[PDB]
Amino acid sequence: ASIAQARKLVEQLKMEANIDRIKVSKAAADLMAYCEAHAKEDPLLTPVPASENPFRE
Amino acid sequence: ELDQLRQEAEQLKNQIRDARKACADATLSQITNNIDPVGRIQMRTRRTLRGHLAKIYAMHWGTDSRLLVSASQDGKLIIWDSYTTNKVHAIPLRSSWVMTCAYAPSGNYVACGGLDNICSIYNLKTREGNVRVSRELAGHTGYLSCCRFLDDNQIVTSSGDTTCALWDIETGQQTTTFTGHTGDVMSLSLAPDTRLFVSGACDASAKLWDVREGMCRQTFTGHESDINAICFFPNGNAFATGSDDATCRLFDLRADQELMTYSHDNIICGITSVSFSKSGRLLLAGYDDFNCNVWDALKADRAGVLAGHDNRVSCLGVTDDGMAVATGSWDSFLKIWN
Amino acid sequence: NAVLTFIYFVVCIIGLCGNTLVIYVILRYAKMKTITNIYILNLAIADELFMLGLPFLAMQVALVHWPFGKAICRVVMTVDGINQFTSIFCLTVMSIDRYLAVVHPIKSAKWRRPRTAKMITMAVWGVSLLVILPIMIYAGLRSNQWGRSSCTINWPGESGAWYTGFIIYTFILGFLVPLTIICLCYLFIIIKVKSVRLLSGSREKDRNLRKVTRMVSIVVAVFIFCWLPFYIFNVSSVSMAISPTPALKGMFDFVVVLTYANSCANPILYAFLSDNFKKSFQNVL
Amino acid sequence: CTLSAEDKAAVERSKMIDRNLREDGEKAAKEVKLLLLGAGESGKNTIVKQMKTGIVETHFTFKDLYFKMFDVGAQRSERKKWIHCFEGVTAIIFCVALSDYDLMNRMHASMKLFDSICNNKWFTETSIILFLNKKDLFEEKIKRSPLTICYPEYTGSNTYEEAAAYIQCQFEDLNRRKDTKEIYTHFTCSTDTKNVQFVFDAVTDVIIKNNLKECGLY
Amino acid sequence: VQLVESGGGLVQPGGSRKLSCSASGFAFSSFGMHWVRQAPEKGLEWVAYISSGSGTIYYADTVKGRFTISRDDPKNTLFLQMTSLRDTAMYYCVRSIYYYGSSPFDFWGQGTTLTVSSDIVMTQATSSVPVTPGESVSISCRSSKSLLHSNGNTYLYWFLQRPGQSPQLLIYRMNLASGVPDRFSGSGSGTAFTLTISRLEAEDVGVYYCMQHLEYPLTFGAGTKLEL
Amino acid sequence: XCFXKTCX
Repeated sequence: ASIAQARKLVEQLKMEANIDRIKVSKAAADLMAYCEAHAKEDPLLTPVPASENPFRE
Repeated sequence: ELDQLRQEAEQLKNQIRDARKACADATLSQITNNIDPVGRIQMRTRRTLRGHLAKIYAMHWGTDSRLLVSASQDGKLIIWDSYTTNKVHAIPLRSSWVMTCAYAPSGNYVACGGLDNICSIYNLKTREGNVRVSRELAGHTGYLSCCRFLDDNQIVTSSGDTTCALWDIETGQQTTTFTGHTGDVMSLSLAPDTRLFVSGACDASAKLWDVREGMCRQTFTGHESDINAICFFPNGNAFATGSDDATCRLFDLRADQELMTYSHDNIICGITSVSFSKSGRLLLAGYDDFNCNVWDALKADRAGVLAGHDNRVSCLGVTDDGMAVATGSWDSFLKIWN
Repeated sequence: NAVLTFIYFVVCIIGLCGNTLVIYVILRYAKMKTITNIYILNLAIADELFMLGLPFLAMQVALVHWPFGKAICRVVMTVDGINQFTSIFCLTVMSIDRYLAVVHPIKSAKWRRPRTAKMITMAVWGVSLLVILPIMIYAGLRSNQWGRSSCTINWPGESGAWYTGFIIYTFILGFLVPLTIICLCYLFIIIKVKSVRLLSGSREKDRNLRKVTRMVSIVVAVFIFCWLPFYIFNVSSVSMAISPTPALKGMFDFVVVLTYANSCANPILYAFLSDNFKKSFQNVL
Repeated sequence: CTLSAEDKAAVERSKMIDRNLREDGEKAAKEVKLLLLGAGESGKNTIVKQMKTGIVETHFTFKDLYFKMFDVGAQRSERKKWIHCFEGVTAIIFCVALSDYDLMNRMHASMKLFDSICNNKWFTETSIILFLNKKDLFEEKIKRSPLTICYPEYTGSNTYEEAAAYIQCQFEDLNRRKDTKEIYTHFTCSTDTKNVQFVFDAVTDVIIKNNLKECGLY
Repeated sequence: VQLVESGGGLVQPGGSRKLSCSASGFAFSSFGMHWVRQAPEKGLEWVAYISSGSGTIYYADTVKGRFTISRDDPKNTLFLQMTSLRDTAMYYCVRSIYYYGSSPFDFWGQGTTLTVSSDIVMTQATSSVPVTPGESVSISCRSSKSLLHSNGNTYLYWFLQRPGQSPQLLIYRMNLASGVPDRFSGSGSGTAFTLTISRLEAEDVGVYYCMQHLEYPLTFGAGTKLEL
Repeated sequence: XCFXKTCX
């Protein structure tokens, strides 16, 4: 009952402890560098001309 | 033996906390500092969809960015043509209380569910010219909160009995069950490669799951109350949450801890829904104060307000091509913004 | 005469602003889902068309004659007469509908629908058109004293029997029956409301209940105050011979505008003091 | 018109869909909705049986009035998440069993539940109907065991009338919204149809108030 | 899905007769209906049209004023009343549904025969084209006006009438239909169009027809016969 | 005299 649940919790924690982790600076740098190459094709950042806008009129 | 197990669990938690503290070296704000602001964002209503006669609870865009489906408190499911506000189909529901809806990637099927604890599948393209139901899934013992298609034959659902499941539509049987949470699960989001997904629950925690293996990888904490919404980043290495304590936060999969918090002193009510833009630069959330706010993902500043509804905002979504945005509210109206 | 002509144009601008504003809110901000909105729309339309006929009459009292022809006189008499009776009958049917809704909540639910209201509106318009026949058949110019012409109504043979008959005809269907019906309906509503347990007991309940009685009393009193002197002076003028004096001409021209002053109060009583309309107005303004 | 034949046919189909939607809404607007709440073994099933998954819906008609009632007893989840779904009902039926007083005790749990429901933010102007059941068994057991066990401050005579009046008074003592809502108290009768009449009489006044608000006189 | 027509027979000149059609296997109330005519040795000709819900009715100029078309949705029946016959041809029944992404003119009828005792032109300049199995085939149809609309659709249709059988839809809006092999392909220009078959087969012997749906009336092109 | 809506 309680012993089985506690053993399962301990095993889950042990499994989650083995995960390898990189520093947060590299993750922040990689997440910023994604938007730079995709900022030109986001129609909500910069409005498109009304000729090609499907919701003009 | 219980005391030894509890001590071991506490030691493991301390080890995890120490490892997470060691990993952290710089803050996100300092990295994205000395950067030009995006500026003010102003958008206006382009379409208004009328026809529902009760509160709206969910919606979902189609894969061609032209068709969409929505669900309301009355037993009606409606497919809209968005370029010209025409009603392609109208579907009556057996059960009035629904909370979620989805549209298949191929375009042949839709799904919904709610307090009846059942997920229904409807076939759209038939030789007889009418829509009929094809399959019903009946495994959960709590109300359904969310569902999403993997393909024409696979679907994943979330329930209020603290569990998630994966189904095979052809046989109508469960394949894998995910049991790690303590409180009710509110929402789920699918990865772009459909190999992983994340969930948020009322125990103020989020978890990462493996579809093929069926076991939990990571756990995230930090919120002070129930988490109501969750969404993946476009590249699949981050996700965002919204909670009842009137705040948002951002998490990283490889770093495995928080990065950014979005909050304001004047804001007091909770958050109902959240979504990202095409580029991952804008974060959009609906609130209980009848407003929808636009947040910068990289910075911690407010970028715009969409104030056009007379009641609580229930849902919001963004097209695959990134052209338009839709919102639903408790005043029974749908709007398209651009 | 100059000062009395100022009052004629002042009431015209006030009546056009109020009735046009009410229609705009109902057409866009609100909708015709409820029967009450259906009745209010027709009431406002009738009142606005009634107010549109004011400017021509002011020229007759500013001048001493009718600068237009016989055709304009014959058109304006008929339009004015139609609008008057259709407004009166619209408010009467609104009063009847309120009584049915409040006093018979379960039995009347099977006979209340937008189709019925849409048919009733056409019926009342047709009935006004049918009953306005004498004015349209006989009308035109007539030489007056002071060497000029005036737009009036002529009778065959010019006998006093026709005058008395027309005055009785417009008095029976214009004052008595609508007043009796409104009084009975409001009295029965007031009797019914005071007997409800859920709507009484606490002090706040009595405070909220007094407002209904005050509103009903105001609605009843305004009609009588606006429409009594006109009929009493017209009745007395067709019985005894009266020597012409300028003071009497001023008094008759003054008692006429109070008739049009009632149509400037309907948006206030029926629209600007309703909670639903008050909520809907802020949505678009 | 800048439209082709296909577009015109699509527009006609859309209009035919709107017509049916409006007709269905107008038909559905007339019905009466009731929510059924109570603790375990409180007599809810007896009331359901007498009056003609996770949610069960019951419908019946009485004196040219259509009723639909919903019970969510088997949900067994967080009520705060889904309680706001039932906003807009005409009235709430709340059941309490008198015989469940000796057996902490169930009476305090029922009182706590009643206090929680009554002062909820969603139900500010929603009239609540309060039922007391198991009168015969309570009267039989009262002679054997005194009611002082649950209420030590109670000093009234060991009679059915005084005890029932005291319990009812304690129940409506918990109300704090006397201005907007009214609480109705009734004693369940086994072989009688007085319960349906009581509910109908209660909801008629709510209908009258709604009509008075809609007409604009209130 | 079945559509059976009845009537016909021999009628003297200056007479009247009525034709009927019965629908089965589909939601008849959600479809519009057409009548199309074929002369004994000529191509196809359009006659009349009735909309879903009876909102709209159209007729052809050559027959306007003498023909009547009506429907009975409860009974799933279609009617055509003809008077003052002068009209020896074959009459067919066609169902069609119209919404975003729909496939009009998808099912045709068997047909019945009756024997009596400013428009866009479609012309096909090729006929009796020889062919052998395994060889590619290219066929073109011409139009007098552009079929491209402002919204972005080209309204050209392709049909096959095998010997002794009713026409069958192959390509729509100039998009492959359901139930036909992927050998057939459709491409064209604003006014010039072509239909290509990747590999000829024995079942492909028959006559092709081109049609336009831009505006009423509906005009059929001439025939194009493939031999072997 | 005076009758209707005009004095003559």
